Amino acid sequence: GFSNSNSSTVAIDHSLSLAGERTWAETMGLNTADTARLNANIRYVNTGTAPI
Amino acid sequence: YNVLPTTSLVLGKNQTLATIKAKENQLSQILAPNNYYPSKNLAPIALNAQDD
Repeated sequence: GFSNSNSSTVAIDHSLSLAGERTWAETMGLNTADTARLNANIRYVNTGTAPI
Repeated sequence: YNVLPTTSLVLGKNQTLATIKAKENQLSQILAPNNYYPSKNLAPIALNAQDD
């Protein structure tokens, strides 16, 4: 048997898409030369004999 | 005359935030006895600075 054949398919598509996104982000910047700041709590004591 | 108090902001028991000398915005020319600077009808003054 000797069968020939020939087809032609014509198509079309429509589409929707609803994309909802919630993004959480956190960042911690630092400078190695200026990491900390200081503060002293100090008093002055006179154990002498004359005031200054 | 020319009143410049030296005051201190303190947290907690004795955690001192800052020690500030009164600047030229905070100068009181006259403080007569039994008086206020500023007067009681007026609003008190604002201290918000650290620089000279």
